[PDB]
Amino acid sequence: KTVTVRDLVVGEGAPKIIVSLMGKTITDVKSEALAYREADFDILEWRVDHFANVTTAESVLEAAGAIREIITDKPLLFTFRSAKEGGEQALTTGQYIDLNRAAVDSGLVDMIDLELFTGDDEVKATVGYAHQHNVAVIMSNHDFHKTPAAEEIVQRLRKMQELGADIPKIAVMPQTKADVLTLLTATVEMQERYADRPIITMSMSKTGVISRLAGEVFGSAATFGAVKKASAPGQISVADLRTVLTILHQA
Amino acid sequence: MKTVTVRDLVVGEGAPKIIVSLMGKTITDVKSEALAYREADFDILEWRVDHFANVTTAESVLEAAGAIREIITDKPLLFTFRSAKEGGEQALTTGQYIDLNRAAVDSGLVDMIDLELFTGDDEVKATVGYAHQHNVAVIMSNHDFHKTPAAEEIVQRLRKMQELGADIPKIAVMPQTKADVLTLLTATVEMQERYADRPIITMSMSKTGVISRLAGEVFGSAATFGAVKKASAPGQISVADLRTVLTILHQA
Repeated sequence: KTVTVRDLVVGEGAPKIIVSLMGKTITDVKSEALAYREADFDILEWRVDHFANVTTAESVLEAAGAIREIITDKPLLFTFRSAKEGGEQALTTGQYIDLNRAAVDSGLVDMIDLELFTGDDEVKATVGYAHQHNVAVIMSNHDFHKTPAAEEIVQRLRKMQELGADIPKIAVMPQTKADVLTLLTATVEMQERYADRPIITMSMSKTGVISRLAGEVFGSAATFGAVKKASAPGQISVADLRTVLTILHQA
Repeated sequence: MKTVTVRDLVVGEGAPKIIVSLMGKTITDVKSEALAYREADFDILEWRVDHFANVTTAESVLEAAGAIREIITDKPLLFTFRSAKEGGEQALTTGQYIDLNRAAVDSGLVDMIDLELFTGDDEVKATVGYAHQHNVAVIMSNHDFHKTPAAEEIVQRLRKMQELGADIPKIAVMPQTKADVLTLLTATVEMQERYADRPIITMSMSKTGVISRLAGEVFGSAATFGAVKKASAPGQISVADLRTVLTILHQA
């Protein structure tokens, strides 16, 4: 099964390119958005944790509106990555939920990222809320230190499906070359045996970069590239990412 | 591991080296292909001798080898007779295959020969020693066009190759499933990290296994085959595109 967001069909054809916008202020958000129009991406992720005024609703809303006005074609993914999973700042569970609910209610965003480890009650409720306002949910988990066993990676991914995620997502850090392969094996087992929707997976750092390139074969429906700045280790430039995906899609 | 130097090319260091296969039936085909390949961006030229129509006529093989060496002067030359039993273009008895390879060594025109792991241990050891005595490196190989053996069998084959004197163990396998591609890569990592004391070449064939032809720098395959115009195996991509991907991965 696939997920359609603003006419982009995720889980079909070549993996979709996502780029993260990281602006600290409304001014930086506007200039970054304008500059990003030159890049060949499919989905724009707004990394809200990089934004300085995250607790001022009116400010968050104004920035989302600015992005939506500059980037009118592409799906917009609203992602507050918590400090706990590699993000720039922390919020209370309540703050995090209200933030995402406000994004959903604004009509400015097509998708939201919800971290699996937020709490089942909270995730369930917010997934329900998102779906009531036609907003898709990428449910995510990140491990910046290590790569868990394939079985544990699959366990997380299925729990994400179980909680109603439109797109389960997991990012792990390899400590060895074999760790890259463990992430790929979990991806294939999930996609072939248990998934009834698209999944996004990556092995981070330069070492796992191959996981960001071969999703068309192995099962990851989307991959992140960098415009000028990486939002995670291992991301290569969007132009290079497009070149490689294109070669693999036509090879 | 110890690197392997063929002419001025150091295999096993930096980004994987690109090898391309020259396939011609007659001497006219060989000359025409060698001329067309002069423009191509590759590091090692493999002559797929099994494609050549008159491999049992020493003078014809020698002239063809000379023709290639006169046209392509600055790239190492790998002489490869891929046997029918290993998915090649013609069958030879063990004796004809060994005599052919020895003729290649004796010509002084080739820098490397490809010897198939399962030819027979006695024959392989004697031939490896002979190549070495004459300053010819040996890529030892094994191919399976239908399936991917267990990772542990793949590693055992690469290790047996080392045991038999191979300068560069090489194995090409075919994935039935996506997971099979990962099995080939697992075997590559295990071999390179725990057992290899020299460079190795590995690939999962077909489009499905193409990542194995691109990710050698991270996973441990020292060389990779691309196609100029016609592929010498399933899943090879054009040399231009192969170079582009390798450079991108090198600078990631």
